[PDB]
Amino acid sequence: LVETGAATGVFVGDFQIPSFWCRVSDTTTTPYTYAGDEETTTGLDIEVNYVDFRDASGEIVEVGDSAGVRAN
Amino acid sequence: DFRETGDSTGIFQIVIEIPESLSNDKLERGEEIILEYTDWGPSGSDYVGDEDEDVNLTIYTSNFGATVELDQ
Repeated sequence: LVETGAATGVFVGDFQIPSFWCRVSDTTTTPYTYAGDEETTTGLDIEVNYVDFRDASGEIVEVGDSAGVRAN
Repeated sequence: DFRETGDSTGIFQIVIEIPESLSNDKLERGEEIILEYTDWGPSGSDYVGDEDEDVNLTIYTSNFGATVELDQ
């Protein structure tokens, strides 16, 4: 994440969606235990989650957005 | 967790996703969903922890005709 300007307060970050990704078998252990086979990301929904330490009232509120990886 | 709507409101809200599977088994269509919580402080309680009245809510899952058709 990089800020747009010196005092803009808006952070912009980007990446390219891969064709193949490795699914995490379980998130209950560290380091994560990954599945043994990869799967194509098409059709799956890509969701982000920005952890907000201080909401408008000044506390932790979990906000994110949703999108889908289209295929033709 | 439960989060209060406003500093002087008293109403708590939270966004919950309906699970497709609770623990090693799926959740079925038309299943009876009961959301019960214990107040520990009901109107008939002289103080906290005196009366253990419980309150529940009924939630329905979506039911629609799973019709199957063929071209010919």
